[PDB]
Amino acid sequence: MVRVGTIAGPETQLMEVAKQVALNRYGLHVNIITFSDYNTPNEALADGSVDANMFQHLPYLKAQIEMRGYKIVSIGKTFVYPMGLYSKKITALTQLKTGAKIAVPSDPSNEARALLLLEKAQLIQLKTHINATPMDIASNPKKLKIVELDAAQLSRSLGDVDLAAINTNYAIPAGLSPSRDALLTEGPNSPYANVVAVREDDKNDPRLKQLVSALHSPAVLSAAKKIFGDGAIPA
Ligand code: MET
Repeated sequence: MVRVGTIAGPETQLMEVAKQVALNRYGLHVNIITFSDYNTPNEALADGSVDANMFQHLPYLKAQIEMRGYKIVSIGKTFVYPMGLYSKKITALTQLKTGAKIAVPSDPSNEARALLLLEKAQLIQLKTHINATPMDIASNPKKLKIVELDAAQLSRSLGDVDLAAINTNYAIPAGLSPSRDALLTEGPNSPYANVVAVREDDKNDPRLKQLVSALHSPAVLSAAKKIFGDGAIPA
């Protein structure tokens, strides 16, 4: 059968519904292999442990390919999950004090993403002209302090920071809703739609293409609504 890698949590639930559709509508057997770190499913795909994965956006894929040299490609988009800014210390962004701590993901692409969101929030300005680092902060009026944490740690940081940019797959299990709890989220038209990735040699495999189709099925869209609400947008 087809082995597909996901990150444990809400997206794995989504994949469970896709797996049912795959069997019932496509006669395809899908075995879901869960992981607990963003940095792992691409290694599992590269080494043959899984045949596809569904957990990342294109900038993340490009970044890890540059780091590791994996021969992996996207065969289609699933959903975009607009990233939110969350806090347990403020209800409005203007409440931020001088020198407040803002936590962001520490991996290159999601860190750049979070910095772009802080800029959208009018908290900072980045040097003029996807790979942004705090060194690219040109304006920081409130002298906010950027704290770089692993993505899976951000949801537990809210007792120690004033604001955090958190990926939706991690926010939800922490009881945080992008629609209900975020002070601000990205727009829907970002470069961060998630994808199904496969080995380069398998890009034309009809069974892997069928997984993409199943993930666009009415049943999967309906399940996305129940799991993510407005926090997931079909892509
Ligand atoms: C591993 S790249 C980030 C993926 C995560 N599901 C997001 O859309 O924010």
